[PDB]
Amino acid sequence: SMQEEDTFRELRIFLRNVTHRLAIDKRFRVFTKPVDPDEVPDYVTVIKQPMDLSSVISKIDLHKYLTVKDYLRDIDLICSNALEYNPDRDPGDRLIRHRACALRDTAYAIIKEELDEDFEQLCEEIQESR
Ligand SMILES: Cc1nnc2c(NC3CCN(C)CC3)cc(C(=O)N3[C@H]4Cc5ccccc5[C@@H]3CNC4=O)nn12
Repeated sequence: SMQEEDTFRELRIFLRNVTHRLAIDKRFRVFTKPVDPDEVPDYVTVIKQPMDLSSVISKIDLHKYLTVKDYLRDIDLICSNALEYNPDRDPGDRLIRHRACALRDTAYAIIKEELDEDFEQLCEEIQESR
């Protein structure tokens, strides 16, 4: 319905805003663009589902997220990819992991404080009906 399309439009606006706030955070610079195979050569073959904040924006705009839960699955993927690709004790690896965990925690904390749970419930019920 038209009221349902208004719901999903509000969801997209909310998701773009959260994503923009993560993207402008200096700690999350390495998550703002897809990992480049020329700069990180052993990546594209080891990480099956690459995910980053620009690809998240593209997915919002293509109407791929119908709930915050779907959006959070991709935020989780940015974090899980960094943990998987950088598992070593070395500082470089530990720094990416801390930044990935911090990006995930920040997205969840923003949504916990600003997302009305009845708004999410409505999105989930429209999604389940389709
Ligand atoms: C994500 C993600 N997951 N793991 C990594 C990582 N790992 C390092 C850990 C330490 N060892 C020794 C080398 C591999 C490095 C970068 C990274 O420094 N990037 C990425 C993504 C990106 C995006 C926007 C702006 C800057 C960057 C920089 C430069 N080019 C890249 O492709 N990202 N990354």
